[PDB]
Amino acid sequence: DIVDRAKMEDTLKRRFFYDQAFAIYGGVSGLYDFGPVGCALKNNIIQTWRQHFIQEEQILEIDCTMLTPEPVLKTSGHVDKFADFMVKDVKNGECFRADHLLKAHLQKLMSDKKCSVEKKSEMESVLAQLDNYGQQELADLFVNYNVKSPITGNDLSPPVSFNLMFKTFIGPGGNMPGYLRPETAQGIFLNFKRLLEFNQGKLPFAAAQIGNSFRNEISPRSGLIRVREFTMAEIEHFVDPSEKDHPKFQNVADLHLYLYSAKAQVSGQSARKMRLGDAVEQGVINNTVLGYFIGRIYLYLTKVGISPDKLRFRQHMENACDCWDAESKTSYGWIEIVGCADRSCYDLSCHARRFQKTLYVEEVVPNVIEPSFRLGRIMYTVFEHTFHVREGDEQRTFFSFPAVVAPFKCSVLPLSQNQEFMPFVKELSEALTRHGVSHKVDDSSGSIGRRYARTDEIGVAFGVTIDFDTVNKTPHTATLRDRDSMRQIRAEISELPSIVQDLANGNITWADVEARYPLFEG
Amino acid sequence: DIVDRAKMEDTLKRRFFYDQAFAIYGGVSGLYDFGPVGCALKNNIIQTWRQHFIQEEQILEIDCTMLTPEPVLKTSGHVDKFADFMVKDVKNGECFRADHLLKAHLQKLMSDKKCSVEKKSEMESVLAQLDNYGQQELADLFVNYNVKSPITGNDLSPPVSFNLMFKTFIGPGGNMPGYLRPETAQGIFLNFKRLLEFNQGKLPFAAAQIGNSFRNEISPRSGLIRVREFTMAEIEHFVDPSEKDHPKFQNVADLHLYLYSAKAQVSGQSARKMRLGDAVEQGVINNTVLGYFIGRIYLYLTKVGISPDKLRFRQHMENACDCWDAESKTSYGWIEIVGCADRSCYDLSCHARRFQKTLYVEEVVPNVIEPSFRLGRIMYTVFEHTFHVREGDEQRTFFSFPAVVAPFKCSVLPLSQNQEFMPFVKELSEALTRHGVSHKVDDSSGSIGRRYARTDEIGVAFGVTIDFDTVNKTPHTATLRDRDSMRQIRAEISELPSIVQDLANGNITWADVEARYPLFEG
Ligand SMILES: [Cl-]
Ligand SMILES: [Cl-]
Repeated sequence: DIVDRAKMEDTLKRRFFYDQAFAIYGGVSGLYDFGPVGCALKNNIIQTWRQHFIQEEQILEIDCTMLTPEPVLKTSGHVDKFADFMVKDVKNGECFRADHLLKAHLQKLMSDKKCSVEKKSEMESVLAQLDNYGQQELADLFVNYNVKSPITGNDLSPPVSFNLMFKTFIGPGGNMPGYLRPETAQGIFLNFKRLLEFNQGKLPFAAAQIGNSFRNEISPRSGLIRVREFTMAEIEHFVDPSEKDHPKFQNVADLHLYLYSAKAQVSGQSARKMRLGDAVEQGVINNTVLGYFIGRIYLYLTKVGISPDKLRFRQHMENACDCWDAESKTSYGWIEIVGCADRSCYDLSCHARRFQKTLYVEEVVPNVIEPSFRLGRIMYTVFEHTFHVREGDEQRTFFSFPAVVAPFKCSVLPLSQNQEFMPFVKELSEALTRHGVSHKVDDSSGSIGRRYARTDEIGVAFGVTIDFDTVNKTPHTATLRDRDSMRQIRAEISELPSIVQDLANGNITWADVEARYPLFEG
Repeated sequence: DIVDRAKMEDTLKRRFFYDQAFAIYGGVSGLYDFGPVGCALKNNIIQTWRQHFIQEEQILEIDCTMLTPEPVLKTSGHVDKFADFMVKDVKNGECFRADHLLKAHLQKLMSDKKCSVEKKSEMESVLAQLDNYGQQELADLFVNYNVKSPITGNDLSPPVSFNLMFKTFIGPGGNMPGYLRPETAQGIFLNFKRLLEFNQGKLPFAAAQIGNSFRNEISPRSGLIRVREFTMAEIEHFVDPSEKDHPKFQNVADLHLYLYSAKAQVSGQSARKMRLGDAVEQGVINNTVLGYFIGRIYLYLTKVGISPDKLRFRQHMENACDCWDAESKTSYGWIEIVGCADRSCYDLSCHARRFQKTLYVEEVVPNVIEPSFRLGRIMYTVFEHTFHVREGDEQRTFFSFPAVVAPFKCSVLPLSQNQEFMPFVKELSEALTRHGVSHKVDDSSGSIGRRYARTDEIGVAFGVTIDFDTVNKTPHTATLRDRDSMRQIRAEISELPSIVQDLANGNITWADVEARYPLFEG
């Protein structure tokens, strides 16, 4: 199935990729701190994103505030940037997510069988409408299914709407009640005119922003999946409805990805692998502008370490907007990691009322494709998809991060610290920085095998061990180790920077290296 | 004196470096949005910082949340992370900063002269104690100087303490009242043990965090100086009080910087330029650990574009902690851009109660040096110190950003878009990326001189113009222009990437280039 997450989490906590925020205070749900190793990974993911989108598409980056006054979020959704129905408990006051309790409790009596078959079908009919039940309706369903507090046990209260925005006051007194932005896309809209003027009024242009957003979750209890603070990457691509073709679609048309259309969901079909070019041809994917980004998102996700076999794109379906969500399969099931919405009528129209004056005195209300990246979930998906366990009964752990994402690409290992290795270590380190390869000198105590096990544990792609022979014999050669296979070669210490650079940047494979340079074993 | 800021601000707004947040709503004070050009600059500043500190000192980066519960900030300062005295107005309710009104009003009657000389001395005696007057005391001073609302005009209310933290509720209901972090340093303290364990319990180690902090200012009205949301870079360097020597101090001991000690302030002396090595020797700067960071901060600030002649380091003085603040001179006067505090008794002690077990069963309470960077103010300081005006009565504008900080380093200018230049433009762009030089192809309409004026306006360091001769004559050569001097050369289009790389990275000077490659003029 998925992954031994109990092991993975232990390694993630022990090596301090990330951990519970304010742990020495009991901790806060939905809040996490990222350690040195987690930051390196996060920064690499974000940097890879900047190269994949901002640099590639000439996107106009923006940096807006997280503090937003009330009036601004009233023209978007003081209700629907999001409010979840919340049921309280008339003692023990504990709050719950309505959709969650009803669903879980339905699955309880849905599978408890002195029960009926006609009830199964009834509860299925209800589950297929959960997300779209209004308030009353839901309250009735709570009473009609006798839903009580899961962990015992008192009766429940009519599900009331609960806004997921963090309230605050921007200033002295209380005349400017503000909100912590629940999403980054809105800041871009408010800046459409300045962005348009910056692009000289021309019209295909993309605007992006990488920052934190806040969602006041009722009861987050699923690790990095449901969190209250998270880093998000947003793109707002603006197109003239007339020219709905992307000139660069042919670069992606040939990809094969799993598509899970709305119609495939209505009629209980399965996710279907499909050529992206065919997808647009067959009409399952509306246009090539939407198609291009879907393929670029696919390329980015697989590049960062997500498995293609556990990656799908789900179109939603009457639950306005043509959205395809990049979903990854984890131990929590299929989670939405990247949203990509095609939108005719959008949220700039509400805000500003902007338009672009395409020549001849015509005001154009541009269509908008907005790919939104859940960076933390993307990061967590990499953990699960990349985590492996080695053979021995000292069941050792390692992450198979792509070199472009791993905390650092190379680890130099000199034998027990001697004034002897230093000049060689220093030269390797300096030469390694000159080829743009990240590294950390291992000044750690233990066997040469135990030290590599530690670096494997955090996913370091490569390793160079410097021994006495390296210092004292005259082709000065050290050994290069591959993380995944654990296989080693013996190359000249002055060429190593070049071949590690060529391995990180997929210019050559390990097989290529083992074909040019001698093998090594202990 | 300083700078024609009225002009600078116009250019900063017109080119959209940054602008007022929510402008189309009346705007919010202390909140600003950074445009495409501003982001490029900001990202470059931050990246230069990561290289200058994190990479150079092997600092352990961390990523903590901005949401902090009440109890955590109660062990730091529910009063003194900061509360400013605020005076309200018994009609027109307008709120004011007490320290501000009193000072401004004192300077009013301090310089209004049917007045006395003995009053001058009295008001000076008061001004030299402003920051340290308690609440009553201050209320009396308000009455005793008959301080009324500046912009008319009703009587004022006793100055009450006003916490500058943004209040919020982390969760459903209201049992976990939280705060938006006013500073980044605290998150590092709470993670001292995990950071210590990550450093294997050894003890000199530095921990850093780059993120946003929030300060609910009463009435911000000084551009990017006093803001409510800002990006901050924090370093927490932990040292054993026994080994208070930095092995790398000799790399900085030879710098010459202006030092403004506490004793020089008490006895109205002037800021004094001084060799950093001498400074530690003469005892003005306590130790070399503090000294090293002061010099590293100086190096960073000048590297990013701040003028050495308008940069000083001010030690404060009974207003616990040995702090030196990097201050820059602007049109607003001397502003604190980087704080650097040497602290014996710190804020981990309050939080956790951590310690490091230096061998032999001794628990060490480590001293902490914490350089904190106000990135936005640093950025603004660069604007003022770097902004210039060219000669002609079409008074043209340009920013002299260092190449390492400028939005992008190079601008390629082909003559009016022709299928002719494209292959040369494409090759230059691709070759330019291969040498790690940022660039943007100018697809703009206008004269070849007007187009460069536009790129100069945003501070682009270099420019390469491709003309017909470049395409049709057989040493294919284009012209390279220097931003500052406007001088040009004519080099082979395939060598240009190398020499632009060598100019950006201060490997060679423009004079060197003009000594190897032919000159050009129109
Ligand atoms: Cl996320
Ligand atoms: Cl700042």
